[PDB]
Amino acid sequence: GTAFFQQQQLPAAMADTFLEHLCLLDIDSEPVAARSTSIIATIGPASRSVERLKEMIKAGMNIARLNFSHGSHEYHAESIANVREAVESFSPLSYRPVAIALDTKGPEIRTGIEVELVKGSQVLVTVDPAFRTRGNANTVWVDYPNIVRVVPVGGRIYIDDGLISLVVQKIGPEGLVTQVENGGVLGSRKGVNLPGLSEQDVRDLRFGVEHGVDIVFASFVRKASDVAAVRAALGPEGHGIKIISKIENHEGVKRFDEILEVSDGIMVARGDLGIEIPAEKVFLAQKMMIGRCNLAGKPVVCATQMLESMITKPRPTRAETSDVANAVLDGADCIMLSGETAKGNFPVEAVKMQHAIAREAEAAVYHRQLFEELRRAAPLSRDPTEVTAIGAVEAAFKCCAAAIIVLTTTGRSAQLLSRYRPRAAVIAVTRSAQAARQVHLCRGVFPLLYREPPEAIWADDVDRRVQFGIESGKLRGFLRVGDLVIVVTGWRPGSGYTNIMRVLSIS
Amino acid sequence: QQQQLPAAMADTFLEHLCLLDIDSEPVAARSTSIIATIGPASRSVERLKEMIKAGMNIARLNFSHGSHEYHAESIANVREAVESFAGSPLSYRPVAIALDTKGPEIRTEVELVKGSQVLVTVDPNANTVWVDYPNIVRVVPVGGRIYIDDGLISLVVQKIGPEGLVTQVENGGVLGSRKGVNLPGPGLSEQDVRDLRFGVEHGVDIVFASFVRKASDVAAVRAALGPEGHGIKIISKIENHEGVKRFDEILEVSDGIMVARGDLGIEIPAEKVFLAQKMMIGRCNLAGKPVVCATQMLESMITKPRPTRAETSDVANAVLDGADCIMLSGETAKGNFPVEAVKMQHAIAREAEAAVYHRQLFEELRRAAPLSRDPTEVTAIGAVEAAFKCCAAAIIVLTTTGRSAQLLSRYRPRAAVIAVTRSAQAARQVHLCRGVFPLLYREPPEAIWADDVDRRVQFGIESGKLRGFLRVGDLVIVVTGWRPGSGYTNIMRVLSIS
Amino acid sequence: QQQQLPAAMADTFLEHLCLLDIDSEPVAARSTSIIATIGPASRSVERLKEMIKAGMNIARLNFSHGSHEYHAESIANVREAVESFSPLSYRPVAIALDTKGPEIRTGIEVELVKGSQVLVTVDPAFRTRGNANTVWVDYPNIVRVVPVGGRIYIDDGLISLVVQKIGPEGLVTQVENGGVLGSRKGVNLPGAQVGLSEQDVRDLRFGVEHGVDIVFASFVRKASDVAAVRAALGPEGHGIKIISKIENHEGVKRFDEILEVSDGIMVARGDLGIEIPAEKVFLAQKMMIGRCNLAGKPVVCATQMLESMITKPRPTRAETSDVANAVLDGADCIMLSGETAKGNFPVEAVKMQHAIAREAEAAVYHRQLFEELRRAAPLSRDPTEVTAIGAVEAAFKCCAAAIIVLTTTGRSAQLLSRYRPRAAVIAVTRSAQAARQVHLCRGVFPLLYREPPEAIWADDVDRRVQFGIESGKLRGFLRVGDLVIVVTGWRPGSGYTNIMRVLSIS
Amino acid sequence: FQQQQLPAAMADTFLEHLCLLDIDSEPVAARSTSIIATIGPASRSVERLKEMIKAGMNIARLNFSHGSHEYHAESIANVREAVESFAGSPLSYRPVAIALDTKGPEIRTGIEVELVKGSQVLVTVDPAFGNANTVWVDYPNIVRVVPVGGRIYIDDGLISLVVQKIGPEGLVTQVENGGVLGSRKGVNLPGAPGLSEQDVRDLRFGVEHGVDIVFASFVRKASDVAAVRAALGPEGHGIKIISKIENHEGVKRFDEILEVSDGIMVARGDLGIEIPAEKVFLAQKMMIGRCNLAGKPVVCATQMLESMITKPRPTRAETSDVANAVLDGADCIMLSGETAKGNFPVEAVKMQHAIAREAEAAVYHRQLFEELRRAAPLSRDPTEVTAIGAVEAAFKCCAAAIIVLTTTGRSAQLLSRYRPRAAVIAVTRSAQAARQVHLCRGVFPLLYREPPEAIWADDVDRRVQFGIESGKLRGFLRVGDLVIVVTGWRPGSGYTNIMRVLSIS
Ligand SMILES: O=P(O)(O)OC[C@H]1O[C@](O)(COP(=O)(O)O)[C@@H](O)[C@@H]1O
Ligand SMILES: [Mn+2]
Ligand SMILES: [Mn+2]
Ligand SMILES: [Mn+2]
Ligand SMILES: [Mn+2]
Ligand code: NA
Ligand code: NA
Ligand code: NA
Ligand code: NA
Repeated sequence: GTAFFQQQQLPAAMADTFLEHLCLLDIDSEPVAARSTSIIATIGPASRSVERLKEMIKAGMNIARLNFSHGSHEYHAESIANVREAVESFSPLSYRPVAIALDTKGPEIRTGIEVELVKGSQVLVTVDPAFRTRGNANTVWVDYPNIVRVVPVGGRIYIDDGLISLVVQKIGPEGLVTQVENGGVLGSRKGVNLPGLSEQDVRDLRFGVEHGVDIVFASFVRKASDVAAVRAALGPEGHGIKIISKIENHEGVKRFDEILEVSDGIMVARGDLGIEIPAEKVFLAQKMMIGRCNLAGKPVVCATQMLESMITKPRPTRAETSDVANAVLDGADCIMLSGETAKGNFPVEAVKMQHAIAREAEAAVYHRQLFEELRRAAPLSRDPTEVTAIGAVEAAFKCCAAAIIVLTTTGRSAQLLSRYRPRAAVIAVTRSAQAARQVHLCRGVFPLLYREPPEAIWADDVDRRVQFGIESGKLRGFLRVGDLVIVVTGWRPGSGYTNIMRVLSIS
Repeated sequence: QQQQLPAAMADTFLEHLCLLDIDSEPVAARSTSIIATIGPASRSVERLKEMIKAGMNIARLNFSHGSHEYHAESIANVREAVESFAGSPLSYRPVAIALDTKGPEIRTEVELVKGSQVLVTVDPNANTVWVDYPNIVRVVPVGGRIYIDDGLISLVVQKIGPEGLVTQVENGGVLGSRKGVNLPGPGLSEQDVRDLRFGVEHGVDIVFASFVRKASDVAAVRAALGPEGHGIKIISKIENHEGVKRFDEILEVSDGIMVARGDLGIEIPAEKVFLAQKMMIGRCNLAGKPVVCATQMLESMITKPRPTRAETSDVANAVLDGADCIMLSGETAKGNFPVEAVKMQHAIAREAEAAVYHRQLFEELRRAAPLSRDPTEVTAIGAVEAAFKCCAAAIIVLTTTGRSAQLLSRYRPRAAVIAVTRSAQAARQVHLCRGVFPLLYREPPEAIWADDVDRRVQFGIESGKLRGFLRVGDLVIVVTGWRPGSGYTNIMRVLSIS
Repeated sequence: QQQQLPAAMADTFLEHLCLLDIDSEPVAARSTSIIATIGPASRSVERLKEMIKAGMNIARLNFSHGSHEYHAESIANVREAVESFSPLSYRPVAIALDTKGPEIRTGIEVELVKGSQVLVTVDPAFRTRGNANTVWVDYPNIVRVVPVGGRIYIDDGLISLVVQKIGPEGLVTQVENGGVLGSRKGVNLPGAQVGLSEQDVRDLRFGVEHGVDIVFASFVRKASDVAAVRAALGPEGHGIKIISKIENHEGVKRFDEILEVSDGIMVARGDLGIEIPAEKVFLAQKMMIGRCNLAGKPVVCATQMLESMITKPRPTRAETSDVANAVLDGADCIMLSGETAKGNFPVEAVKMQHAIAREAEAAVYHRQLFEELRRAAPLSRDPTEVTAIGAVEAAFKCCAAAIIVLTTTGRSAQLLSRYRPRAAVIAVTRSAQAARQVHLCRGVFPLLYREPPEAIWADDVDRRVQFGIESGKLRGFLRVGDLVIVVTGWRPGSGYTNIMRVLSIS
Repeated sequence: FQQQQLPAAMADTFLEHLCLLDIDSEPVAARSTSIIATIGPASRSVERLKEMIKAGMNIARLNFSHGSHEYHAESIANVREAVESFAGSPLSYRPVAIALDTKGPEIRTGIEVELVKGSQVLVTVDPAFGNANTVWVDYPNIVRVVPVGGRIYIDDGLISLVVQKIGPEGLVTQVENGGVLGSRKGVNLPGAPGLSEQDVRDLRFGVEHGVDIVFASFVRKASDVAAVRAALGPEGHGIKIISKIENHEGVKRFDEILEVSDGIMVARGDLGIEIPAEKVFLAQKMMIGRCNLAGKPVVCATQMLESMITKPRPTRAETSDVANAVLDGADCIMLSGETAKGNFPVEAVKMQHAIAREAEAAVYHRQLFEELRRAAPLSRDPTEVTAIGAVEAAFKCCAAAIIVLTTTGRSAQLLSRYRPRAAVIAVTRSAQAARQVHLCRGVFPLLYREPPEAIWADDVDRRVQFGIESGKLRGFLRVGDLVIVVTGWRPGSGYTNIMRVLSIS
């Protein structure tokens, strides 16, 4: 009725230009739709307990990230065990699948085993076994022997989240002769940057296969062959696992297209990326990479220091809420929390804060422009799933459908709806517990795991799943009596046959 | 690429025009309907057969001339010609029959000399003209204007007496018998009401209502057609300044509109007609109601076997403006080349359809159509979106009344809208809508409704193959509904032709 | 609320159409030039004065007919008409020579019956012997270039023969499309294969001799056809503008290489609509006008625009539509042939084109047009181009009544016209020829300045701008309180335009 | 010339634009978004302010929440001394504006305890006053203007109490959000005052000390702006008033505020406590949008590079925040604690410079100019007319700059509102206008100091030559560049009507 069009930034939605849309953004216009941008929370000592995990799932965590940079196999087995128990130990219309993503250690370089490194200073960078625990104000040892044969004269070396810098002078036989460009206090075992896949990563990828992880975040992907190395390490048993390539450096930005082509998705890994390229350029790489993923219809994750101050403070800064909103307006499928959930004092509040901001920012999306641009740049398709998806999203915009309900075996039919960014929630009904977890990578897909064995008559089994979609949607607040819904199905069983879109009112 | 596809991809309208290619052949079936007017040149069954094969979709009966008996013969001859093709149900072409009302006509070789004196009289030569409108002598003041014969002659009153209007010939010419008079400076006539009842009793599909000036003119036509005539479509003829200015209230209550350019271009300056034409076409596109462009489109083809460069341009531009239907009057009613004229409108329309800039046109119509909770409208835009995504050869829709097909048509898909119906009247009537190709299905209902649905879809596909719309490997979008009876369309499916 | 301003501020093209208003009166001066063909109906000095008043801007001499002496007389009458009209009101009229070209004609009324046999003969002894079964053509090699099965069109494409055999006597044909055949009718051989004839060269040099402004060059198929015309004009004809007539398939397909070397284009629809299918002509027209608009070169739409006005005092609905749509397509000039050369209403035809063009100009959707022109022209470091676009934008922003430009060659005015300002472009020039020639560009109103140069160049510049203003006011273009944009340059001589100024009229 | 994100500039759609953004495309344009640095202990000394000016600071902010008039007088003199130390090179001198930021309706607490979540705490206004159970505040009428339950926020809104009861003791509350609490902290009462006598004495002090700009705190409606104007007096008529939008009413009444203000500050600190923190980006993008539309300067403020208070490099969210404020359309970006009190005030200015220059190059002009063009009304003002014509000319030829003469700043401001890519080099004899035009994105003021030439046209030309010469010295312009030059037909403000296209020799 009349109150409906005041909500979800609908006045700004029907503006005729982007600028007019911005002018019409309204802080009194409340979000209505379910929050659609998935939240990845990193597990660590602040978030390992089963009862804390349950608080985090209630708060809106959709994907748990296991950081293999730190912790033994046994430690990660216990984190996985806890997430499973939290998820299971909540009615099938209420159940929320949580994905498990393993994030590889990758090609880490660490310094040896506090000292002021002074800006005038003459630092030696040695790679000697012998100086491994001899770190002081003038010697940093590293765990990476080829560093001496790889950064020449001039040539800069970063230490500790890029906070300390060194420029090489001579290469004498004791190590690299540097001077401090940027000085500071240095602790032990800090990360080194120098603006394929290791034996540890392979053992970890195999461990993630043994434990059934849903997604791998692959570190430092530079080229297509890096993704193939991961796929090969996962092996035959790991064919179902999604590979999200982490773009962390210059080469991975430049070879982006070839990387996206062979990946399931992308992470903008802003931590390393902001040291490997100038900090002030990261937002260009982020925007470009999100836009190219949106175009390709493949999930993209924005990561790193999004709500960083909430490690120690219960409220985020103005820059942090902005960064989260802007990641969503950029077009990110997923937003991520690292220290904020792994080790901080406010892990649950950090999740609720990304949820609240993401909901606001999704309602602010200018669909009029975004849909037209997605459409007028996607190529023609003779694939019935794609053709149905675009017809289904169009139909939902025409009637302000509360949802599109899609049956899916692998997630693909839901993924192709998601790529057009409907305002309608995509309620994906599947039998596959793994597909249900994995579809959390796609903005606006709300997975529902259907547990019944098949009706004798296939068409009846289809109807029964669509009803389950409807009943879950109601229970969850997605749908009310009188809503229109778009229902997307196929003409026969099995993956790949989606070809039907139907307009239904909810009774 | 064929069908002007490289011009279709352009990023601006201006780039689109620059890419138009005279070698890019039309591939699509011709989608703008052709209305031909019946008369001595196009009335015999043998001639009408040739008209139908040349592409005539709507036969216009001009009630300005001809007795009822004459029009009954015209209707029967059209039906005999049309029915002669019924023995091949997958090829049969429904033809609508439109009754075009006489209207408020005023009617009068001799020379009218410029500057000479002419008495206009209604009292029961070069210097005196009689007219069948008695009240003319009291409704034209000094020095109001009297146009005569397609507005080619004009007089200006100087005096009013009981012998009638003393005028001066301002624009002179040669005057024959019983020519049209316009007085740009009545109701629904009594003859019109009798003609409307004739129309109902003879099962006409469409009425073209003359000189519609406001909404209550439309209501009087509906009232005259009566309860028996509820299913007849009313197309309002916009013929004068008042009809232009009251256009929105007229279109609101009408099934659609005719740009009646002959009277319009005497009633307003001839140089303003294209403005009225383009505005009314645009508004009718927006409203999703059929619009007809009429009058003098291929005029010289009355006597010449090929048209002038301006007539081919006028036809092409009427299509590019957005017209659902184009019309031929004296070109088929009385000329020497009625079949060649139909063929010529067919050929031009096909070229101009391919030239349509859908990219912008779809975006505009989509952006301006209001949100809708009606599942037929929702499914229509979804299907037309889908058709564009995969370059579908057709959209097959089942329809009882034509509505589901009209709602597809308003978005101007490039795919043909193949409308499968059991209603013979709906199949005739749907020719009002650009790009709808009606198929009349004659089989009694299958025992199981879902089978009955599928058989009609198959019938759509198999008619489409036979008619050259569809080949193996094409994609089509099928639009149906969830239960029997009109108003339940809600389903769109993507199907490959085998 | 005048000049379709409400439809001009629409957000989309379709909304713009929807708001077009027959009550909204044109206020701007009519910008699309009118080219009238000279003939027996329009040759008199009295008649020509009537036509210039009615709006004729360019007189076309049809070299398909009439001797040099006859054309010399036509030229003389146009000049005398123009001169026999007070410098603030003087109207230049260009003279365009339209070449005969590679015309094929029959010999010196009779009927050809569908299905009869007609010999087509090139035997000189048969020239005067045409009848129901015999047509002579002035093209001896026709026998070598139409194979059996090949088609020969006659009389504006109305009659059609198909060759059935070839012998000593000529082409034995069957009448495919019959009709009534007179004398000396045009013949088209669209199936066939074959530059500048000896006649066209004599005609062009006569053009140079009599100071014609513009050549309309027939059947241009390729860039070398334009070079042959420029060469034939020679040393003395360097200043003459060449408008290439696109009249057949090859001229359409080779259009871009033709435009690149031409001063502009004529869409010559008569032959074009025989040489390619009549139903495709509008596609060629709209493409060629669109491409001319993008390149900033003038384009003429021609032939049968108001054909019925040869014998009737008012045009058909199709004809008014065709004139309005040519303007809306982007034509710089529109044209009349038989309607002024031979018809009974030549003054009326000119008045009708003026009336329709003014209405159609006010219906131009400048919002989309200017953006698309802008966003597809390419970057330019030329100061005249940069100033032109700055000046047109400034005109739109304040609904200026005019852009007054000083121009030696016309170029600064042409680069303004290409952005289709709503504002009149009032072009002040000392060059009488440039003043004529710039009628080829839509919306340029040339004023010929006749006073010798002031001692001080800045004062000379300002006096020409004042003359621009006072003429503009006397002619109804400018009112007290109007804004105008004034475009000048930093030093004398062509090529140095670089300054735009915003001025109030008092 | 595929530098400055030029290949992304050529894209047909905004989405294609993002896709073509290239980390290898170097900015070439001078940085156009002005940087406001707050003065305080870390950035107050003459030698430090010289480094700040060299790093890019364009406007020094005096924060009147803290410090005596003596303090601020010294801050003003120090800035002038640092700025005038570069005056002996008039072809390179950088004018620096001084903005006085008012205290406003500040509530502070008493004179480091910790407030336990769910414990009871009395808020008191009894003169004879704290600790874990008692917080004193300097706003007597608080006890009267917060009903049960109603929320009290303390310390950048990190602590919150909910009132259960009102007694003569004051407000007995329960700690809703607990936290560690120190001396004299900011208090906010969302949904509860006038311009204060302190603020009036402060405005008069700013007038007497020639400040360029006032940032007026908590503007809630048009009459709040009239009150500032009245308090500046006749002597302060040329000071620019920048309204700070800091609460819900200010957002809702934004239009009547903008109408009477010289421009706007998105004062994110208070705004993000007064309305839900998650809604601030909506108010930010709306207010910037509307200020772009109106052609009036807008400032994004607060916590933009917060962590640089203590770290030499910012977080990934801070650099994104700066870049996005520029992309949103901000004329100026601000540093507060980062320069007033942090350990890296010069690095923080350098970082905002570096990020702004990148973000400026990524602006999608093709869309933004079209939108700004199509939405600006028709105008018969020759200055407006000439401005849009100069900006379209500058795009046609990728002009290196537009050089404009201006007395008040206005002709430069009307070029800046179309967001040219060309730098707007504004030559003026007015030292205050030269300072003030830093409020407008992409205006580089040049202060001209020579007496007028006898012949005015010569004087005009000489100032244009000086625009060029500074442009060349400063790296804006090279031999062969094209420039658009905007001048007027007579002396005195308001007659700009001429645009010329010139080659640089
Ligand atoms: O931007 P403002 O304040 O209107 O100033 C523009 C003024 O500057 C000038 O270019 C020079 O004026 P002065 O010679 O008075 O400085 C004028 O022609 C013009 O009106
Ligand atoms: Mn990393
Ligand atoms: Mn009529
Ligand atoms: Mn010709
Ligand atoms: Mn504040
Ligand atoms: Na990791
Ligand atoms: Na009739
Ligand atoms: Na000729
Ligand atoms: Na302050």
